[PDB]
This record gives sequence, C-alpha cells and structure tokens, in this order.
Amino acid sequence: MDIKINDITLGNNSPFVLFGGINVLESLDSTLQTCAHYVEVTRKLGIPYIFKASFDKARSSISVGLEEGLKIFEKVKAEFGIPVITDVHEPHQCQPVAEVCDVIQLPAFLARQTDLVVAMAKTGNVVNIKKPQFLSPSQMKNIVEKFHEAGNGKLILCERGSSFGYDNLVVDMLGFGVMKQTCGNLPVIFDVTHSLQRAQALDLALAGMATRLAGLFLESLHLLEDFLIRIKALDDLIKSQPI
Amino acid sequence: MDIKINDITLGNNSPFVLFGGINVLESLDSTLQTCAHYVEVTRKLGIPYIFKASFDKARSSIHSYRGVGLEEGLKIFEKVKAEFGIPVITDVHEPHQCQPVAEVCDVIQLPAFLARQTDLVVAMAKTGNVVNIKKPQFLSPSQMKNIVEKFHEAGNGKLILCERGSSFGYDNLVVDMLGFGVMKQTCGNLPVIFDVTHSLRAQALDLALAGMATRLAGLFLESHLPLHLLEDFLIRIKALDDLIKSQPI
Amino acid sequence: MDIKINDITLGNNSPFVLFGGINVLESLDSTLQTCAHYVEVTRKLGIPYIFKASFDKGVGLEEGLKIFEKVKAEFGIPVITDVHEPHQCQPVAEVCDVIQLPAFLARQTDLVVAMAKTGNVVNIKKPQFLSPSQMKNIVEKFHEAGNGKLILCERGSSFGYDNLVVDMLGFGVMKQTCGNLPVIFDVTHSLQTRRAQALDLALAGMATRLAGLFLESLHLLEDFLIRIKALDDLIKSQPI
Amino acid sequence: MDIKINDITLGNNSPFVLFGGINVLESLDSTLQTCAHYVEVTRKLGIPYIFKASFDKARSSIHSYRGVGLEEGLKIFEKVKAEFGIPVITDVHEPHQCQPVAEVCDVIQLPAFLARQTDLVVAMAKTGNVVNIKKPQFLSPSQMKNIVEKFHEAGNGKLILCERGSSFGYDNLVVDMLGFGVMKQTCGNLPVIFDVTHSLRRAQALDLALAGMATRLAGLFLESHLLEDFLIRIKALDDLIKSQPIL
Ligand SMILES: [Cl-]
Ligand SMILES: [Cl-]
Ligand SMILES: [Cl-]
Ligand SMILES: [Cl-]
Ligand code: NA
Ligand code: NA
Repeated sequence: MDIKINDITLGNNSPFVLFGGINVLESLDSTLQTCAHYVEVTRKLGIPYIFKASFDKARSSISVGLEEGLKIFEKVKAEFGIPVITDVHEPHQCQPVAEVCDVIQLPAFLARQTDLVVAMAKTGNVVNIKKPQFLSPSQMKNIVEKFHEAGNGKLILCERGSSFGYDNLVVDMLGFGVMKQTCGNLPVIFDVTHSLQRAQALDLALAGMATRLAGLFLESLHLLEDFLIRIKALDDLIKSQPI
Repeated sequence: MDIKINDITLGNNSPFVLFGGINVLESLDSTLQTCAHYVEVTRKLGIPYIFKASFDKARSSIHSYRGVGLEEGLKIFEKVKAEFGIPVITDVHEPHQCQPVAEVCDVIQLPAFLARQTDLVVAMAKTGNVVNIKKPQFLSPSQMKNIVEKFHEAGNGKLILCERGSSFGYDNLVVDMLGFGVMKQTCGNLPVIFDVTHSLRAQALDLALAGMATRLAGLFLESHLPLHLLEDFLIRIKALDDLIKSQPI
Repeated sequence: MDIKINDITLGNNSPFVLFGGINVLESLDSTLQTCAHYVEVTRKLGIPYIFKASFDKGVGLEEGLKIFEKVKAEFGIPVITDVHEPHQCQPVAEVCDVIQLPAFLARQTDLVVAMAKTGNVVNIKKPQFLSPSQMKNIVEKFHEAGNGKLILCERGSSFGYDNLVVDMLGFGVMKQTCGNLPVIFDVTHSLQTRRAQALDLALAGMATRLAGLFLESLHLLEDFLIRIKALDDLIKSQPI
Repeated sequence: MDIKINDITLGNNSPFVLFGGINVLESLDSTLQTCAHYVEVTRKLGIPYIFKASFDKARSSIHSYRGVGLEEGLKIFEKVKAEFGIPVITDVHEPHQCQPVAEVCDVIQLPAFLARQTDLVVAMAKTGNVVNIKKPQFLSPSQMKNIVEKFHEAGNGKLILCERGSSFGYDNLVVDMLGFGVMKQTCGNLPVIFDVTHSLRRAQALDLALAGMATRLAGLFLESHLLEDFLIRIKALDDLIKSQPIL
C-alpha cells in the first residue's frame, strides 16, 4: 500500500523517501538553515524529502515547545514547500499539531497508549508508528489493528531497533519482511539514528534498505551527500528487481 | 532509607509490605469486596498492606473500559480508606492529575513507560507525596539513579523503586535478581519493591520467593494470583521474608 | 525423581547438596588440603558434599584419577569431574561417581552416548544459549542411550553481549518438562560476567527449591553456607 | 587482508565467494551430484565457489549418520577437487585429524562449539592451511580478536571469520549487522563471511543474506532454478557495493 504525502509517493516499492532534520527545535534561523541543507542535497540527488523535528526534549535534565514549534514548522513549509513530521505525546496535542504537520509520529514507548492512538487516528493525518524495542515484528499487526478500528489507515511502520541486553540495541533485519507480510504491506521505514545505541550508520542503513523499504531517517566533508549517494544506488538496484 | 506511610514502615530491612489489589477500578462494591479479602488475609498474618488500583489505564483494545476515571476513582479510593483505614496507591499519566490524585492517595505511581518523562516527574515530585517509580523494562538498574536524581532536584526524596522485569528477546521478560542490589547500592538504599505480576501460579510463587530472598521492602501484585489462594501464597512469602530479615546484612 | 549418590540423596525436595572444589587438579597435597576444608565446613553444617575438580583445563587423566581415588579413600565422599572424549568416559567413571558434560559439548552425541553407557550419574551443564524448555532435548538423548540418572545444572543465560542473566523461572520450566530430575545451580559461572552478589543470587535460586548448589569458587565459605542452609531448610519444610 | 585459496581471491573488497554443499558426506556419487549443481550454477554466474561438507559430526539424534568418516571422506574430497577443479572446506574436531584433513582440504573449519579449545586451535594453526572460524552465538564480535590472537601466536594468520547470529532471548537468533564492521576493525580486516543458514523460508534467507552482504563481506555461507535466482540477487548487490570506493 502506497501513501501520498503531498506530491511524494511513499511505498515499499517506490524510490525511498528520506526523513531528516534536527533533534529538537531551538530557533527559527537554525531550523531553516538545517532544512535548507537537506533540501539542497536531496534535490540534487533526486531523493524525496520530509523534514523532521521535535518541539520537545522530553527526557532531558531539569538543562521551544508547542505554539512556537508550530510557528516554525509553518515557516519551513512556506519557504521550502515540503512535508514535515513531528512526534506527539498526549491526546490533547494531536489536533493542533496535525493542523500543521503532515505526518504525526507515535513514540515507540507510547505505542500501547490507546487514548493517544485514538486521538492521532481521529486527525486523519498520515501516522508514523514506531515499533517498541521489546515487541516481535509480527506484533505490529496489533497496533495497526487499533488504528484501523479508530478509522485511520494512513499508517507507516517504523523500525528503531530492539532491546539487546542492557543499554544496547540490535536491528533484526528479518523484522522488515515480517512487518510487510503481516501488516498488509503498509510503508515500512527505518529509523537508523535511533537504532544506533560512525560509518556504522552507513552499514546499518545499507543493510536495512537492502530488504526493500519505503524510506529511512538520517541525521546530519559532505557526509550526508556521501551517504545518500550510496543508499540511493542500493535502493535503485533493489527496487529495479522483481519482488 | 525507610519511608513512613501512615502507620506503615517501608524499608529494605523492615518486614515486607504487600502492595496489592486490582487492575482497573470498575465498580465500587467489587472494589470493596476485593479489598476486604486482602485486608482480612493480611490482618490474619500481620502483614502491612497497601491497596492498589488504576482509575484510568490503557487496555488491550481501544474501547475496553479504562476505569471509572479520576473523579469517581478518587471517590472509590476515599471509601476504601474510610472503610479499612489503610493506605492506597494509584498511577498517573499526566501532570494535571498529580495534585488531585495526591490529595487522596498515599502513594502515587509513575508508570514504567513514562519514567523518563521530565514534565511528569517534576509534577509528581512537587506533590511532596510518596512516589513509586516503576523501572522500565528497557532500562538497566544502574540507570535508575538518573530518575532518582530528577526527583531529588525537584525536591522530593520519598521514592520507592519498583522492579517489573527486563526485556529478553521478543515479547518476554527476565528478572535479573542482581538488579535489586544494584538499585540499592546506586540509589542510596531507597525502598525497593518487586512487581511480580507484571514481571511474568506456581510461577508467581517461585519468582516472588526468589526476589524476596534478596531482601526487599515489599511485594507488588494483582489478583482477580487467584484471590482465594492469597493466604497460601502470603504464608510462604512471610516465612521467607521473616527468615531473611531476621539475619544481619 | 531423586538420585542416590553413594549415601547421598539428591533431589529437588531433599536437603541441598554442595558441589565444590578446585578448578584444576595441580597436586595431590593441594587437593587434599582444599577438600579437607570443604569437608570440615560441610560436615559440621550437616550439608552433603561432593568434591569437584577438573583433570585438564593440569595433571592429566592418569595422575588426576589417582588423586580422585585418594580423595575418596581419605574422606569417603563422592566426587565429580568433567569428561571431554568418548574414550575417557569408561576409565573416568570407574573412579568418579558423577561425570559432567561440559556446556560447550552438550550437543556432541557420541560423548552423550559414551557417558550414558557407563551407567554413572551425569551432570548436564546447561549452555548459556539454550532455553530451559530445550533441556528436555538433551535429557531425551541420554534416555535413548539408556541412562536416566541426570542432573541439570543451571549456569545463566546470554543477555545481550558478554552479560549473563539467571532466569529464576527456568528452574521450574526444567522441573516440569524434564520429569523433575534434580536441578542444581552453578551460581559462580553465572556471575563471572562479588561476595554480596553471589549470596543474593544463590539465595534467590535456592528459594525456588533445588537439589543442590554448585560453586566454581576469614571464614567466608562457612558463613555463606550457614545462610544458604537456613533458606534451604525453610523452603524444604514448606509443602510443595 | 586478502587470502588466496588456489585461484580464488577471498577478501572484504573482492567479489563474494560462495561456500556451500552438503551437511555430511555419504557417497562419492551423492556428493558429486550435489556439488555438480552448485558448480553449474556458480560457473554460469561467474561466482567463485568452495564446496563444503562434513566427514564426521554430531547430528540432532544420537544414531543419525555422522558421515563416511575421515578416510573415505578425504577420498571423496580428493575426487571433488579433481573433477571440478575447485577448493573444498570441511570441519575438524580433534587435533589428530588436522594434518591429514589439511593435506586434502584447502580450508579447515573450527566449529563454533570448539572456538575456545586451545589444543584444537593450535593443531589447526600448525597445518598452515586457511582456517574458517565459526563465531559462537554467545560470543560478541569484539571477543573474536582473542581467538585470532591464539591463531597468530600459534603461527597461522590465514583466518576467516564466519558470522552465524547471536543468542536473542530464548531460542531466537538475531544477526547484528554492526558486528561485521566490529570484526573487521578489531581483527585486522581479515575476510569475514556470513553463514545465513545457521543464522536461521527462501524469502527470509534472501532478505537476511542481502542485508549482510550490503555491509561489504568476503563471502556467503550456506548450510544449504531456486539457487540461481537467489545467487543472481546476491551477486547484483555485491557487484554494486564492491564497485564503489570504501567511504
Ligand atoms: Cl501497576
Ligand atoms: Cl516497561
Ligand atoms: Cl565446573
Ligand atoms: Cl554457537
Ligand atoms: Na596443501
Ligand atoms: Na601445510
């Protein structure tokens, strides 16, 4: 199943879409500068692009938030004409965030919170569902089920690694196919950035994209360019072969 | 460090406290009947007892009943306290809930999945209430100190640390019995309690006895084990706890 | 199921047996020194005791087996050692009451068969990568090769990289699926990924009701065992 | 570091080499027939190929056939080499097997369960042959350097590291795609190959094999027109990856 995000087509048999941006919105000018760089690189390589940012470091020490965050996203969308993606944490956030942000993201540790699931679904926006670090990939079916029961089928599934002992993550490359097979071939994307815990990012990205995926998260010599050239070469090859 | 909870002393070298009750508040009379059975059995055996329930929580389907909700839940907690004279514990998900819940409930509980969330931590801290911190299944025991430090910074030192197992492959939990000691040593010997119900019956008994062997402040369980085998179960736990606690560290 | 080892009754509802000794036999005099201490401590505590040692990581099988014979003569206790080769099993088992399948060799069917054939009691070291519900597959093999006198020895489970964790639920899974054969707990291996830690882990494991405790390890052993004995005595006095 | 295995160049920046064949040797006829299929497919695609089989090993039942044994097994290997002109690989379990096996078999393989058995390591090293070290599922990739050091101390540096997956809770194996790089960085860029079969459906094996090979590896190891379609896909990805300069 493909999802149309403005003029972008996202699907497991389409050319991969890059999701990327900043960890957390600090200011308008630093956001616009970061987004400009991604746009420039993706444009010249011909890779579709969706800008990503959080308005919150929710876990940091006692060390811009919603209304100002949305203002910045509005400007990003005006200047560059691309879609954006952000995370939501509470039901009450969903409708106002969804008014501006094309894709809204369910954090992996909140995936069981059915009140947030309902509030997200109700917006009718495209939703990115991050897989919990503890969950079998065949269990993503059950979260997909909830969204469908809540009346939203515009769903993206997002790998971010699995718990591996204490304080470590491994990515099970078999999980991609399991999610595609059990969840009706919804777009599957790979959060490489959060899976890592640094040519390691490139190895990981390439291994994941070798399984035939809709897209990838990457965080930004011209390292981003160098990575994307290689990922695009691999993606183009894989997508040119019959499934 | 011990924590006083009304007349109860909670401490890693005190007689274990039972935190027990039900999953979600659904009905007043049913709550009172279940609580009555806990109270009756714990009184019979001389075990300190704190009644547990959730007023609002996610279930396995989007429309399964989440509980009576905050306003009716606190009314039910009030009736439990008035009838039985015992402390109660409940969880919260959002900062706005922290004050109204803390006014009524003796212990407030930070769900394991929210335990790294700063805004909720600060809001819970500022109630001044005793707080039960559930250890996320994806967190190492030496990292509990980071959560404790946030609470300390925000002015609240009355903290309990609650084990509920660690992710082990897919869809599975193991409880590291060494984690208890790591939490004691790294978090200033705050009370450590063991949620055997969510760490998973012959099983619950084995796992409870193993955990309590390491010398813990308390045991945390839900029933709907089977309610009637509670006395059998608690007899064995109290036996072990009394033996362990009666020997010097 | 209980197993008789000479005068000892080994079983999940009998008083726990200690397996303990030295890593590798280096000399006769040394062996007798370490063993005498274990015997002296355990005798006064009333804890049945089986002396454990390897004959090669040191002195080799020829010298090793003479040493073991001397231990048995002097002290009158059973002994336990690992075997690595099918040919070794018969000669070793003439002397050593219990013979041990190393964890790394657990899938080596020709050793299993050669061990079974001796009719000796066998200690099966559970690999850290084997689940407790798969131990029944090793037990199957020994049963088909005609030997049912098996002890299952827990050593911890792989937990991410390097680290080990002991699943306290695995003890019960092994009892239920392997016909309640004696289960013992190698607390030491489980740790080498310390005094206070070994005590907590040993107490926790023995709280699940086990046949024995297995150590790869001013009066630390005696004081450790007092505590373990107290727990065990309590647990074993409770109806199952 | 590359390794020359007759006319084959094995290394992390060379075209991938296929290792595969049969589980245990039974007869000359049976062996030649399976090996012929591998040879035909790999020759048709221009993929270097090393035939694999065991002469003697444990099975999943105590009375399953362990294989034809050392003497007849080596006779069969000799004939595979003469008939097809390819290198072969087999595992050894005992120091005393190492010399005669190494007389015939181009690569000798250290089973994962024996990875830390010093006396076998030494005996394997002393043959001077190319050695394949199977990485235990309970050993981390940074632990492989210790095995490598043993071999080096015993005088043999012609070593391949073979990934097989890692223990992941109960029963499951996961392959850490990051472990390949760790092994290359810590072990002097010795050839690393991927045993995709133990690591575990054709669909599944394909995904996993492609993922591993995307990290840039010396070879692919199978414990076993289907093989053709599979290899066509692996070669496509390998050729692409290998054709680009290392970043
Ligand atoms: Cl709870
Ligand atoms: Cl959790
Ligand atoms: Cl041992
Ligand atoms: Cl292995
Ligand atoms: Na030669
Ligand atoms: Na040679």
